[PDB]
Amino acid sequence: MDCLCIVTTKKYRYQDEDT
Amino acid sequence: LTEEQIAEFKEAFSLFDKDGDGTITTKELGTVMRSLGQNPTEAELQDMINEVDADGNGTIDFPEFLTMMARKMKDTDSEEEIREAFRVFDKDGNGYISAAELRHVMTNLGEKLTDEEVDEMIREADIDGDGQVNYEEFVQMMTA
Ligand SMILES: [Ca+2]
Ligand SMILES: [Ca+2]
Ligand SMILES: [Ca+2]
Ligand SMILES: [Ca+2]
Repeated sequence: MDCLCIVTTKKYRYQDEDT
Repeated sequence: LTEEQIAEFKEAFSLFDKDGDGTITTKELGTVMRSLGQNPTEAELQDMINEVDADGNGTIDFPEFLTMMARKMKDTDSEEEIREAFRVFDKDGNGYISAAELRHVMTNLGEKLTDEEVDEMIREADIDGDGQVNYEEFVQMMTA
């Protein structure tokens, strides 16, 4: 559960502004 | 592999595993989830592994850490998966997050984000413009 949420967290963070 | 993400997977794992074996088991995964307020049973934890594990070993290892690494990045816009992340990005269970349970989530998951850092993330998913993140907004941001 933490492995996939981590990836999603990364996808939610890495957009344009913040890394 | 991208240089920008040359050791990201390692970065995360570095905070999950503990026993130096480098594989997150049921009990190991549980703690991370528990630190967020969630307290389920073995059936709930083992079920999660099955969600990632595809080799029949019943434990997330390295291949699954590369395969699901892509899967999730493609299966983002699905249905309940959007509620899933929202469930791991909330703690009070009210329907929206701000400089609230967000900070707590990162500190217990594995992501560096100071106030001004999450502030960016606020205007990042604040479509409605109320200085907050909620279901209605996350759904759009989770794909666009
Ligand atoms: Ca381990
Ligand atoms: Ca496996
Ligand atoms: Ca909340
Ligand atoms: Ca908002």
